[PDB]
Amino acid sequence: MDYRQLHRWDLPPEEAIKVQNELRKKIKLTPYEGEPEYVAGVDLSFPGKEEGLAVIVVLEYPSFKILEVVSERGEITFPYIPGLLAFREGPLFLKAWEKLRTKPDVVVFNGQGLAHPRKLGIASHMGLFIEIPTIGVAKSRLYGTFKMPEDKRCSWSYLYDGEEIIGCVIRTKEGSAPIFVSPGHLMDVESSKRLIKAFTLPGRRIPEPTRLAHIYTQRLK
Ligand SMILES: [Ca+2]
Ligand SMILES: [Ca+2]
Ligand code: NA
Repeated sequence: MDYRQLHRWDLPPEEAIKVQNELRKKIKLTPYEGEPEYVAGVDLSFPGKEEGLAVIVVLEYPSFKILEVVSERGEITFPYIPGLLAFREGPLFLKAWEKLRTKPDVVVFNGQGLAHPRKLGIASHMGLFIEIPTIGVAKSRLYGTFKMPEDKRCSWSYLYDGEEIIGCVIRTKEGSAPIFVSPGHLMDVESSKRLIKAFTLPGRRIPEPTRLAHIYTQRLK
């Protein structure tokens, strides 16, 4: 699948932060109206240390039938730093993306989008490259404040940066920790909440696109 390569990846952390502060200006928080037909999820594993495997799975909606899996292996060259995840995982994701034949309507990443100290988590950053609506779904908080949702399925609360809403926290599974959902690019807070709820089956904590992408990262190892 095609994409735009907006900048080089081999930057020191200080310069990578500056890149984020320019790219954040380019995010578009627009509603996602209607229902998608094809939904992608992305996950990464590390079979060897600093050797990565990126997997993209494309699902049909609402059936969740698997339409495509792509993967790519490569060396990891940038350390994990909270807030700079894209510089670690972005390049290998894009190598998998170039192989993709099915064009998704929405892409879900393991990580934040808007809920990020510079408003450009990996989901937002990659959204700018691929120019398709994206959503970030994370298991823990990077940035923002929130009231803990009720321990009842579908309970949610907003994530705030002061008075600004940057995402939400959703109890997708009663008795389990919630998930952190934030819009990436061409997505807004209300739409990302609605879509992730639609993608998450009752009894499961994790939405089907990234749940299945994780399954394949483990199998392909
Ligand atoms: Ca951790
Ligand atoms: Ca995983
Ligand atoms: Na991942």
